[PDB]
Amino acid sequence: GKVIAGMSKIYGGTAPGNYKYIKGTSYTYYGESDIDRLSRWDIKEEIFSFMGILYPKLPKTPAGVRFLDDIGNEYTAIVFKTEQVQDYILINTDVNDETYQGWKGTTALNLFPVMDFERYRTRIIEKGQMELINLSKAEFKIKRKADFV
Amino acid sequence: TIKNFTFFSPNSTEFPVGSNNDGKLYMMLTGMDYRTIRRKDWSSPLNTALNVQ
Repeated sequence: GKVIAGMSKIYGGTAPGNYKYIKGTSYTYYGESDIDRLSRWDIKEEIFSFMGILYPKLPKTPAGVRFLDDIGNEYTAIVFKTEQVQDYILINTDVNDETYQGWKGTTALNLFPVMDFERYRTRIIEKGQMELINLSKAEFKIKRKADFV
Repeated sequence: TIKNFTFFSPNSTEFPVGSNNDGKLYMMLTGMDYRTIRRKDWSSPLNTALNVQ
């Protein structure tokens, strides 16, 4: 948020600065140092399957996605611990043709046995947010059901 | 009939050497059969999940 004289917490004007306690206008914090760290993959309605293209950061460190509910608790997580940095991990949660494959160059590797089976509790994603574990970039395509249209 | 290989071809057609002819030649030099190999890892192979590159 923008910095305003009298409204924001700053020691301005006459030395050695001054911030006044008013009623309603008083002092409101401008923002946060390094606000670029905050990112939210918002989930507003219940989704049933997805096709994510995950680009990993560090090798040998579990890389993938984790899902949190409305109270900040993890319910499921698709995460993989590979030996080398994959160019991308192509994941499809579709029941009919489930795919968990890693790509390096022109070579396709099945990443299913390397995956953490304990964290992946459900496929059904609930209302909340999604976090990126050891990922530099991610591209998601979400498919959500409607009974009558 | 004698089939010569490591020799000069005057009209450039006399002694053509094939892949099997050189193949047999290389086997005799190192002393190998069709049951053994000659393998060298110039760069160590990488193991990622249930795959070996």
